[PDB]
Amino acid sequence: VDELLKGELVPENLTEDQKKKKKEIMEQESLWKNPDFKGYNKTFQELHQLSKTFANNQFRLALSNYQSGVNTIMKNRDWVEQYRKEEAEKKRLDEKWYWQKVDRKAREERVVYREKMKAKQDALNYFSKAINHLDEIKNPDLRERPEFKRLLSDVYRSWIMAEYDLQNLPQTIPILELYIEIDDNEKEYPAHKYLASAYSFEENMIKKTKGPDDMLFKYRYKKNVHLLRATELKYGKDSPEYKHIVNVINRDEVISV
Amino acid sequence: SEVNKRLRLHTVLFKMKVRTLPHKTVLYKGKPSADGERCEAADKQEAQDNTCLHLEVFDFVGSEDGKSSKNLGAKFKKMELFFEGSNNADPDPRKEQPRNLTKIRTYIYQNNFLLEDKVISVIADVAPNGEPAHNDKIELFYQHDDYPVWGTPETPSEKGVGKYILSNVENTKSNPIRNNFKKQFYFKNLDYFDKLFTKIFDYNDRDSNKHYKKNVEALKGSLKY
Amino acid sequence: MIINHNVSAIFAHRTLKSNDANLSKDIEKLSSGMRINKAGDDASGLAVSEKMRTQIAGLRRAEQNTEDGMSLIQTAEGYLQETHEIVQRVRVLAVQAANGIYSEEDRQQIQVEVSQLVDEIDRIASQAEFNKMKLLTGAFARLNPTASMWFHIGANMHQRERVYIETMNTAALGLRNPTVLTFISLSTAGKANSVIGLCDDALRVISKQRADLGAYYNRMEHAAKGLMNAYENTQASESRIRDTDMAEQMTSFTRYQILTQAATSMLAQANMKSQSVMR
Repeated sequence: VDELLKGELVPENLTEDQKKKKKEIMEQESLWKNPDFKGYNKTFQELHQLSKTFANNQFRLALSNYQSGVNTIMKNRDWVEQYRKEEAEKKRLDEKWYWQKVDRKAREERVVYREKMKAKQDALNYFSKAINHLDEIKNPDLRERPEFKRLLSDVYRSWIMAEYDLQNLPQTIPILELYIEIDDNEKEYPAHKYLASAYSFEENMIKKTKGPDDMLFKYRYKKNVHLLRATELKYGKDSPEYKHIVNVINRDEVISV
Repeated sequence: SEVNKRLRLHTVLFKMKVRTLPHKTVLYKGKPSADGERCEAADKQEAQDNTCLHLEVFDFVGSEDGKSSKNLGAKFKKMELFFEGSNNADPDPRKEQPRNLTKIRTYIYQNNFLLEDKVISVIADVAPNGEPAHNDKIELFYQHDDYPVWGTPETPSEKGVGKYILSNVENTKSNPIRNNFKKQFYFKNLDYFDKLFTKIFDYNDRDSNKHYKKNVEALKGSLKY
Repeated sequence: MIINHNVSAIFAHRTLKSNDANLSKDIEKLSSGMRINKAGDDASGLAVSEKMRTQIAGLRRAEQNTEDGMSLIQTAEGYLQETHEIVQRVRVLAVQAANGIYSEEDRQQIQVEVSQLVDEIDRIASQAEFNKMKLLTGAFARLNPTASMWFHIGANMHQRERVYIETMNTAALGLRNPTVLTFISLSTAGKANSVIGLCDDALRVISKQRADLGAYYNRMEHAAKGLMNAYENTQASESRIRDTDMAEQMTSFTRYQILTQAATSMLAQANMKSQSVMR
């Protein structure tokens, strides 16, 4: 079942009394029709942020930004593949030594890396816009819909991957912790692997700057917990990988006999 | 016009698994709903029982001012195709002959949040193919701020208000409303959606070509050793 | 001879009454210095004179308005002078940081100054003011303004011109991401090299804004010179219609004063003439 097939958050169209109330509200609005009206007090107008129409518009804005970011990533991947093919297929009449081929390969790698970083930055901008658009849907019931959860999970995952590839590891921790609270996302081991790496980076940064011992212990414990969880989810409990990770964590952490 | 014939050539997409779509474009296959008003999305998008095509494109109020991110309002343009008779037993979408169009429904929506202005326009052609001139079976509906109610017929006493068939409009030299509508909107709208369907087909066939080329590259990669 | 009435005295008194009123009108023009003092002297001249007087006060005030506009333009251009030097300093620091002999620690020590420079750019953008109005924050931009700046540089209703000032903070200069708010870094040689280009783009944006303000200043200078020229010509036009000629008016005053003396002398003669036949 594709939750994004209709590209909408909630379908808006039953009680006879409700229909009568809607008709009377429409009749009242007809009398006071004034498109030039602007409310000095913003509260009553800001009540619109709890409606279905506002939520649908914001959902579609976020979907548009998310599609733009995914398009950036995929187009960059296609460009990299095509560029590698073209570089391999073109003639080199002045290339006769092995070190010249090594230099050419290094140049191609430099170009590819630069393009990849540029694409990641642009996609991250789009994903941040999508996150901001999704953050201002204030209806608790509409945030519980499957379509909202699917779009939020996709946007969070793409943002986390882009930000990790840009080497901003600590910034991904709050987003990952939000991500693993949606549906059964806690059962996906890649999230725990990302969390283990990010918490290891935080612990190393605390150690390098000689920061407080409390933060060092907290970061190390979080890293060990998420590493063990990622190991169990991918390889299973009481597996050789699980036993090895248990031994490593036991060595790493503080225990008392 | 003959574009109604062309709209029968988009029956190829019924058995074609659509994965690549244009930006802010929604497309799905389904069955007619109660009274045949709209298309209801089917759980399985590849079943032969599918008989309707739904194509939608949305935008945002204020995009011409560069203010789409301000959330000023919503708008979208969609139209739905309706066919009759079960689709063929074979599952291949590549070889598909045009089928008969039961009805063609077009839907224009716009809602300005700041101005509290909502406009909905609906066109329904219940006799698409069969006559080059079927004005008596073309329904036009205009609704502003949820008025008039949905499905309200037009009375000759109050002309221009409510759901009116196209034959109720005047087409004199003084006011060629029929001819102006047909020349300006309907032809361009049908052509735009036909070209969108063809573009979707082009992209989803380029997808398979790319898959074949990728397999060829993977196989060729083993010749280095 | 008739003694019941003195027709000669009546005529001499009628002549004296008329000339006395002419003397009073000459005193009004000499003491005030204006040719037209009351309605009835020159109604068309008074209406043209008072229309010109409104223009003269308007032109003088419009000249004052223009100089205040020049002050605002001059003030805004002064703030961008500090912003220009800071970006130049970042640009020289990026060339040094792009070299390969430095380590991560030396590049971090360069980034320590870069952070201060970025903060000072933001502070300049935030605190540049003229009469408590923020200038460089983006309020007076063209695309999405929150306000507009018009200078009323004429004496009449719609004689006003508009001035635009674009945003001049780190985000507007391309040195800070407008969506994530992370800014440029020099702590890596690769990053330092790409900062060099970013500083070049930032400098071009600052140079363009300064040229716009210099263009605004030059136009107001011409207008202020023209307004002064217009003021001189109008005041000369008003004086020629309204202001009395003292030398010419004194001649009229003397003539009427002597005429009063002659009429009084003859009136005393007309009163005595009646007594002749009483003998």
